[PDB]
Amino acid sequence: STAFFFRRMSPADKRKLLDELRSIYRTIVLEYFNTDAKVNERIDEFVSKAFFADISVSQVLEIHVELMDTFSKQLKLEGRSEDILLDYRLTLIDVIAHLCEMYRRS
Amino acid sequence: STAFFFRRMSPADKRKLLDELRSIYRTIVLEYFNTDAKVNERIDEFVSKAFFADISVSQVLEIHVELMDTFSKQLKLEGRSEDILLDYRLTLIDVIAHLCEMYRRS
Repeated sequence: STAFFFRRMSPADKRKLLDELRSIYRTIVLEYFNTDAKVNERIDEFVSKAFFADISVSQVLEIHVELMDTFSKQLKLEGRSEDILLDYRLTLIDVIAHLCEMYRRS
Repeated sequence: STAFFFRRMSPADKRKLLDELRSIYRTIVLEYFNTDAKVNERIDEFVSKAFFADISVSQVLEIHVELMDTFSKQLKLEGRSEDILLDYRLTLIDVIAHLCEMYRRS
């Protein structure tokens, strides 16, 4: 069980890892729904690092919500224009599903 | 690893188990967003049975999509009225997240 080993080796201060995971999740969102982009590689990278870091599913959702807020602020979305982001609920399911399958298949 | 044991013991024909999982997921959807209902108990029941049955995350998504289709047919939803169902994407995240945490914490 590499999960066991990664849990054993995971640092008390996960802030740097969380920063890296945020950065990867940003690229996933930017690349999702888009053809010709390999969001598949980026999702694998996120899942691999999340598994390595032994973060909780709550922390994954937290990263997603942080990024949705960030994009809203960056694009100056007001009121109902925030709805352009709603389809990224599919991105979140995709990421959590792939993390679940990582834990299930090893 | 009970996951190991459940995989070992899981039947080749999972049709009866899938039927039971569909029935539970139906009650989850009906109870979700609703206060005074303990959808928490029903979600735990689904996750427990999914773990026991060793079904894939694809099969969980398949059950969700089957049920959304069923509710649409039962309520005679046409066109844009199907959008009343979109908030159940949150239900699906909730269920897959809880399944992921089941694999992660044991």
